[PDB]
Amino acid sequence: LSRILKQLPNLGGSDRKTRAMLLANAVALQIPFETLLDFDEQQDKAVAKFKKILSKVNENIAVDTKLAVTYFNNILRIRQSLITGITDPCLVKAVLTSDTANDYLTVDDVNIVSAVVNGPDYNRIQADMGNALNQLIGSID
Amino acid sequence: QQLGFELSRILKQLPNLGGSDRKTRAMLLANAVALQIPFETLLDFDEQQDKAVAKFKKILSKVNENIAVDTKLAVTYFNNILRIRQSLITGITDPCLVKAVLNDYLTVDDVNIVSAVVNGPDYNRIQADMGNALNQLIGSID
Amino acid sequence: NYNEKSQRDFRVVTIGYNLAASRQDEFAERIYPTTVI
Amino acid sequence: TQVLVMPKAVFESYKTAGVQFNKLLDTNYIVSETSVNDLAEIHQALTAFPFLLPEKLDIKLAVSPIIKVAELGEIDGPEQFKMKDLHNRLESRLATNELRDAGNRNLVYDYYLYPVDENLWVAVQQSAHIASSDPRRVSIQLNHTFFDSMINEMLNTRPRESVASTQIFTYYLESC
Amino acid sequence: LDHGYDATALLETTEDIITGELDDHLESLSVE
Repeated sequence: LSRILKQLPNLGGSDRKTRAMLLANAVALQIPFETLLDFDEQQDKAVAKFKKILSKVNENIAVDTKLAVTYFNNILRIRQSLITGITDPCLVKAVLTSDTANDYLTVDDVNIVSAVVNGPDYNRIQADMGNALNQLIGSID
Repeated sequence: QQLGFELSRILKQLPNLGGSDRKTRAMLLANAVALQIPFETLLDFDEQQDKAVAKFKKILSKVNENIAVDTKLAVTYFNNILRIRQSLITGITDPCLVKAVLNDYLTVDDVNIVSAVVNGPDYNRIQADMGNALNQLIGSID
Repeated sequence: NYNEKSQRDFRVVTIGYNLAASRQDEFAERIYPTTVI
Repeated sequence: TQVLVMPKAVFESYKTAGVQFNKLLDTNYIVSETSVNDLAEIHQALTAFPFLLPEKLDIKLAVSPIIKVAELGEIDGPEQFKMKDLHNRLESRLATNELRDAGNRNLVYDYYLYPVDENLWVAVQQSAHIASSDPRRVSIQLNHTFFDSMINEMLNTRPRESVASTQIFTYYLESC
Repeated sequence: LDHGYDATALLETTEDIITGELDDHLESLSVE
């Protein structure tokens, strides 16, 4: 536990904040959200288990447990939006140009995503398609 | 306003260069639709992919009545973007997404830069060590 | 027939021909943008 | 030949995108046309391939791309350090997958053979089936159409009498 | 027509153009 925690470089006063993010991801990776339920029963169970896991932070070095819960709850809500579907260019950009997206895309595919996403008018065009689809996606049999 | 015409009208507004236009045109359709289509709760990924692609191809059939799109390339992009979306809902959520949606200021680049200079583990390797060093705890409890 | 070598039962491959062209070509569309009446 | 196991998701990408299947054994080509996750999943799919190939007929299982990348990262050249960076990404992504799909545990896959030349036997890893009691026998019965596909292809070059003595031929007989 | 054939009413109002440009600029900020 502490062996790997000591691998994180010290950065200002954020030592208690980056590890809070790392822990929130470490738990959220292995507690899935069952698509069958909505965001109340499966959400409360995932959060309850996370808070129970925080009971062992005495073995850790620098974990801000109040922020770690904040990060964990943000992960679940972000997953809810992704399940339902996202169009907001401010979040679509964040997904398309990300550490996960660079592992599923090839080098050439990323170069293309970086050409569209970083266009001077991307946010406007992406928003317009979001409405064009949100209003009419159901028309497609 | 048929969806094929509205999407085509919007795509016409992308800047043009030359033949590279079909790669960026296809990518944008893949991005918008792969992320916009809602997932059905009763399906697993295998079935959700088959259903989402069936609709995506039907959308291209309507778009290709107005603006030319390479069908095979657009599907290639669609499947890649859809898999990313599926991974995020079942898998690890990037901290840039928690940061983007939610006092969050110091970013990942900031620690990956230091790790690169000292030639040590980066954020993603540390994240992998975290979960691994946590595997036993989560599996043991419920 | 000492040598029985295939002469007629060849593999038949069909070349596709149907196309779904997009109204007027992109060349004409950029010059004469389509308005639906 | 050399069997290269890849998930259906990766195979369909190769076919849809139009990636030359011939050059998937050449590390320098597959890494350019293959994502980091796809390369990691190919490694995982190779390590989940239950069947022993007929080594007596010079049929080998492919070395996973991660090993090939790791080896090139240690060999002097103009791309060595880029290949080292790729290796590190593959290890982190592989560990991330292993921590997520560890729950899979007791299941076996259907495989589909897509022959590519005489030096590459693409083996597509398709739908999973749940198998806890005697999964070895369940895997054999499920992959009937995989065993006969392998037999059909190796009988194109190998002598029939030699193929008949392989475990792949036996597995076909055990299935039906 | 929309309003009417009187050529004076067909002319677009400058004050409405200024308001429209302000509304379009603010809409873009909401999207971005």
